[PDB]
Amino acid sequence: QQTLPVAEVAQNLPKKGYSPFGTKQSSVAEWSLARLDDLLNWGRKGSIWPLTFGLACCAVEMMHIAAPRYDMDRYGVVFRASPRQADVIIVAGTLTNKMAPALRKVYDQMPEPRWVISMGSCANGGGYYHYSYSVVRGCDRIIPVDIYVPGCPPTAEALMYGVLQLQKKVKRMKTLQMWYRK
Amino acid sequence: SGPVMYPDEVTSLWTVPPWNSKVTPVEKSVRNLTLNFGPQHPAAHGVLRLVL
Ligand code: SF4
Repeated sequence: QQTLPVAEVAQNLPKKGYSPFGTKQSSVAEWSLARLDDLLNWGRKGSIWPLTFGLACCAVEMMHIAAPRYDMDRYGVVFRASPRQADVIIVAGTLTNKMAPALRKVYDQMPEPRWVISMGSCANGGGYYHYSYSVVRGCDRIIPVDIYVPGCPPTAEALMYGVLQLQKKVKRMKTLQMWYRK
Repeated sequence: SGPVMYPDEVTSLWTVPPWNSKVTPVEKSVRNLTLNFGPQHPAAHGVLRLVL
């Protein structure tokens, strides 16, 4: 555990910059691949397209980032009906026994790269229906999850916190530098 | 009374045409297209499977 720095210490530190991979990497090819990766992650963290999925009550909150108080289209985020035209599936609601192959098929038909936001307590770990017969204990055991939005109804502030943390995860996602070091 | 005057080997297996010239078409079974408004469909509200 570390805390946020004091303003004198914060004035001592320099600016972080946009690039999470640093300014220089002591090679021309490494710098070129890092800047290409920065451009690619800027194009990917800008306008992730979530999927019209909406299993349950947490979905009603999902329209409160559609609703003009929070405005998910300001961030590039915009809903698409088909899973082929989507980067993100927001698994939000109760995942039951009949929806296990449905969610697995919709996730598998969605093309790479794939990031899944788990919104709500039922999608995280079953929640208030954890000890029931029909509810799958979270959506981790069927599909991978990158972001766990924790509130049962999350505030749309807390859902866009998960969306912005997904954007920061895509911003730190590195593939071309990995290709150079593989 | 045959289909023809002189039945050959191929021809004699035929039947007589009906004396009424009108032959009504039969009613055959039809299998329609099975499309489901599944759960991903936005008109199906997320968790409805209409097997239309
Ligand atoms: S996590 Fe809470 S708000 Fe979301 S579907 Fe479950 S009960 Fe409803």
